[PDB]
Amino acid sequence: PSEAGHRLYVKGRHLSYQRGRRNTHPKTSLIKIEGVDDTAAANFYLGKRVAYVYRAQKEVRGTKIRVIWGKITRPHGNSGVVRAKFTHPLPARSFGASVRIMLYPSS
Amino acid sequence: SHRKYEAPRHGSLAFLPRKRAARHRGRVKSFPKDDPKKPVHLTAAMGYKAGMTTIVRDLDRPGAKAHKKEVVEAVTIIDCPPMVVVGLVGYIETPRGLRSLTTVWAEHLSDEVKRRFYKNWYKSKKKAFTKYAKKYAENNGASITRELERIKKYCTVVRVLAHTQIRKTPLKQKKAHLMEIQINGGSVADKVEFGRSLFEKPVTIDTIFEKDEMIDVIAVTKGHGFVGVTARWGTKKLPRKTHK
Amino acid sequence: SSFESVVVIDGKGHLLGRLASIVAKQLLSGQKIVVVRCEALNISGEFFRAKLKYHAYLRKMTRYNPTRGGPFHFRAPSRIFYKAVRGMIPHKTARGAAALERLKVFEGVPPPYDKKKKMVVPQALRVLRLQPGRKYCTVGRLSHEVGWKYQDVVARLEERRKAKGAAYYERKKLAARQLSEAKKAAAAKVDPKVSEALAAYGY
Amino acid sequence: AEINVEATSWRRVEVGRVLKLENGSLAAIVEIIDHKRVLADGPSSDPKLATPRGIVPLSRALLTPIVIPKLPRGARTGAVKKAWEAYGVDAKWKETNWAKKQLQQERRQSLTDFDRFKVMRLKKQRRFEERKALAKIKAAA
Amino acid sequence: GRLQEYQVIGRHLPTEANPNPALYRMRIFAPNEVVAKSRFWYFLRGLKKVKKATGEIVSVNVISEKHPLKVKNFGIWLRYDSRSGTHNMYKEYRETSRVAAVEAMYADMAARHRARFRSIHILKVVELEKTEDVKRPYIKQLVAKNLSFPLPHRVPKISTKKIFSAKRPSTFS
Amino acid sequence: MRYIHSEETIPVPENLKVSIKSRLVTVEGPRGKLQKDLSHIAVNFSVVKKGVIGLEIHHGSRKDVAALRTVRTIINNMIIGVTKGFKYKMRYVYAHFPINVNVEKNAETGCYEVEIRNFIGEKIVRKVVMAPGVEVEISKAQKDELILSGNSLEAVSQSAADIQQICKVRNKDIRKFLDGIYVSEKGNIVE
RNA sequence: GCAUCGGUUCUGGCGGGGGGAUAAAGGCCCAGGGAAUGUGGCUCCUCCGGGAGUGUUAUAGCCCUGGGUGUAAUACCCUCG
RNA sequence: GCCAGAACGCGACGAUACUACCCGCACGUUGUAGACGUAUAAGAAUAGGCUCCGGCCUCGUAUCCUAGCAGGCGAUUCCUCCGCCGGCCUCGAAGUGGCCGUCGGUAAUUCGCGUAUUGCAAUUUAGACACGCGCGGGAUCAAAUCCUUUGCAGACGACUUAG
Repeated sequence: PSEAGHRLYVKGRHLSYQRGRRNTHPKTSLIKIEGVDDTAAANFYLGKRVAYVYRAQKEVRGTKIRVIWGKITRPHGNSGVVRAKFTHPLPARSFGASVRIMLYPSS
Repeated sequence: SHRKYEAPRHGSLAFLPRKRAARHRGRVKSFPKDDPKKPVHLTAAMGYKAGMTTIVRDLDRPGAKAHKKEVVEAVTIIDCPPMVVVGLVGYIETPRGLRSLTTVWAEHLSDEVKRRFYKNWYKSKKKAFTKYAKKYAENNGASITRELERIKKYCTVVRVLAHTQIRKTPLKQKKAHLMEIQINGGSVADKVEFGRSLFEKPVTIDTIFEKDEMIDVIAVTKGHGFVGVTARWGTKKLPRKTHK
Repeated sequence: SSFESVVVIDGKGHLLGRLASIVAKQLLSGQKIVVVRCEALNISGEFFRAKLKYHAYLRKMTRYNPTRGGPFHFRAPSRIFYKAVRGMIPHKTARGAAALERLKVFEGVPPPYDKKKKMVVPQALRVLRLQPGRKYCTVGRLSHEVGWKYQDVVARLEERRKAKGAAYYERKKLAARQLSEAKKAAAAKVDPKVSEALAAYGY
Repeated sequence: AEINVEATSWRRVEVGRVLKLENGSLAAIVEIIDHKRVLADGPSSDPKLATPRGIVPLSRALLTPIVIPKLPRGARTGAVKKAWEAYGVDAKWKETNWAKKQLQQERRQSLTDFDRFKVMRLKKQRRFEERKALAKIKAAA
Repeated sequence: GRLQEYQVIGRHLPTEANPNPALYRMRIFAPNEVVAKSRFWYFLRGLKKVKKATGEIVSVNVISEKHPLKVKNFGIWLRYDSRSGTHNMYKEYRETSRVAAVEAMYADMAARHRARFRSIHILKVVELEKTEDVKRPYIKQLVAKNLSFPLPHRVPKISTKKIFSAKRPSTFS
Repeated sequence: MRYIHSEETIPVPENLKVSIKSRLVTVEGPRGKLQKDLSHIAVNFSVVKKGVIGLEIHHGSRKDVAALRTVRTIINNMIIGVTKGFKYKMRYVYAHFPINVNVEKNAETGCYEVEIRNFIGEKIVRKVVMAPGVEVEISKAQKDELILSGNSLEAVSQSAADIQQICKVRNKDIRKFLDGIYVSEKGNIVE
């Protein structure tokens, strides 16, 4: 009975920071969106929020799972990459990790 | 500036690592190429070196200066008591080389071989192949007769494990030596059945080799402790009035 | 653009450099790649020029000790392809080392990876990139002559695999025949209005 | 002297062919400017198939199996339109395999969220009948 | 660049010994009506003793093609500079507008002779009136009776971001 | 400058058959079968009339159009070869030392092998192995004549060249020492 | 976290106005003149696809000059929301 | 052919006491370059192919699966689909799949009860790999080093041997 799934977000990957050729700026990060190619499509997800969830070792308040919150700001390039700002810069070891992208602030 | 007078090189770089051998028994690294139209036969043996002596014979070499006259040549004597087959192994081909996948030993083993799998044989319990023997006389060797079919089906070369009878020599050692010998038979079915027949029965060297034919010899040379450059490579000595 | 668990690339018919570049981006992104049949890659140009380029490679070696530090010249087609990929990754860092651990390369089709779906990268296919009239070669032939030993073993192993994959094809054809014929007989039995409803929605 | 040759056969670029552009538009060739570019026009009543007059690069067209018979080269929009209606190009292209497949494409994209639910349930009902039939033939073998 | 044909009208400043000077007209291909005037002065300084500081500009207009949907053959007479001298040239083109011919000629010269835009003079452009006065063979082939030709081995177009196709493409489109 | 259409034709006599598939030509007549693989050339084959073969190239360059006439004569040679065969003749030339030849047919390998002895009074014995399908003979109409014959012109000519190239003089004047086996006339078997 | 604002800024869509040969072209109509990569007819060779010659709209059409409904539409530049 | 053998490359085999080994679940410290439908097996040509031979068809924008307190309790109604076990065949490139049987679950159609209060959002703590622990069942009762000795070996270690 009801063997279907439960997903209400779009999955993305954390590629890199924003950088020149020899300098990096950990303030903003770049994320790869599932299914968008042109920059016209990427216009949909401006303003939405994104979450990065990971496991820890100790437990603080009935949980061993932490979260960092951010939002999408503007498009990037011609291929659909977008920029994002989080309340804390991402840990710089999560290059290639997966993040969740909600749909909260809608239409 | 260039070297004034030229000269060849001292020593050879082909035999480059001049270190003590890793193992005391010689290592056959390649067997003769297989030919599937001959009859089954072994391709190696092993013995002990006794000494040297001198002979005299008459030469048959048309066109030489010593044709049909008496010459004096040196020879060496190797002492070769018979060997005893113990088992056989089968190898298959892989994109990374050859590899073995099965072994099948004989029912009864000798104290000579069993002494090889131990370093302190005196204060031991000598339980080498005790439980393996129970494979025999259990469901009529079912487990034994399945491995042999596997070699018949998958394998492409077969080798025989053999050991010497060191008790028949004047040596003080009692630990036998064990090695492998490849069969160049004619078909995988033939060369596994022939191997089975020779289990726990001696084979003499006159069935292996034959007179006036050419062979190869593998061994480990004599030892010298730790020598200087003049003797190791063979370079000229410096003048008598050299300091330091 | 999608994120699969593991993707299997069939190497036959691709260009060496034009495939390593695509693949080297995926590894750093976070994907997992498995390259199969590297014996059958391609290189643009003519075969003799590939020889000369490789001979000039074989001449580089540390002078004072050829057993340390010197460029070690691997001879197998997978290792040739692997060298190309390692050129395009900062392999001297932990990030680059981690990326390389997400790659596997083989000759032929090993047991775990046959009976799988093999993808194709159309931005590197020879029949789509090169111009008709020019010449090309094959890494398999190149590697055999610089001293690779296992050409015939892999040749006959592949022959066995493709022989097994013929009875399998007949089962697929039989299965398809039954599904198609069942549809023709079952569509008319009981389907008053569902058919037109689906046809209007586009199915 | 029997000869059996099994080779390929493409569709030619001539006067009378109708190209299919990317934005679902049709045009008819009137004169071949060059190897890579041609001059073409499609007059059509349907505002989806009509196209202006201009030059079109051949690297952005598809050769369809329709060809207007005996179209004089360099013709004008008026004369080409007469031949278009007399041959019935738009009517002929409607039933072509490319059209049917193209028509399905927009319908699928138009399914509303509620419609997606209904088609999913409807598919199950048809599937159930098909599953029974397959079992009967498979068991009988 | 993206060119257009201008008519430019200029004159020497009138003086007491010579009121009402003569008027000179030229046809100039240029991207905009600023370089149009500059080209006019450059070509005039080499023919008659007139500067720009001692002259004035009477008019500048745009000439548009008279039948930009008809195909026609062109012949161009030009002169250019090599690395070791000057030479004369004559080439032919087949298209629908005079402006494009100058576009095509500039690309062709820059490719085949490494002649930049700096060193080229356009003596005359004229569209070939009849068909029998075509000389070059690379266009004579393009005006044959009942022309038709297939297009073999044309790659299909695939999205530059759709990696990992699932079947072998085909070039028989 | 690329030509828009280059076309050539080939007439076929009504005594044989020809089939083309993936650039694999097969010709069969009253003397056997021959095969060739033209996968390295981009050509379009087609049937113009009931007895005419056609082959064409579109939008080819100068270096590429050159290869059409080559293909034509290759396929023509196959057609003529199957219906009329080929036949080469070779002659001996020596001043003092006579040349001796032996021709023995190999059994279980089919092909022939020649044997040249006493060349310019030489003590070595040199052996050459012909190609499959060619038949070697010693003439009976003239003296010191060899006769090579077969079905495929390429093999016949290449086999003749092997014999000619094996017999060379070294460290002498080739203007004065004119010894060797040479070719003297090329033609067909029939007519 | 949401709603209503102020400053800076990026990015989409819609309604108008002006200019040039008061765009050039283009569709329909009227008047005049030309040819060919010559339509339909006619003659000639082949039954084997078709090819060759004459000749100015017929059973297809094209080019050049002037005018009409036109203060036509649209492309380009500028501008008010 | 010949020489060395990665001291972080790999295989076959012999004997394995001490909880070191095997089987079942029972939790839960503790680990991970990073599950959330982690679903899709022909080979070959690209100036030619596939096929249920109708002759049909050639751009994964595809096919399969997809409802129910994170998915309860009963009913009408259909023999479809899924899973643990057990028995036979088969699989060696780095060994995998198939058939049969018992058992457990199961909207293709239509209904009847329960959901509230987490208060207007806050990871949907839940997947598979190893590792440490606790029980209760089976099998099993080994070696190595020091020490003495030899000299086919040796600067000392190491090595070939004997007890």
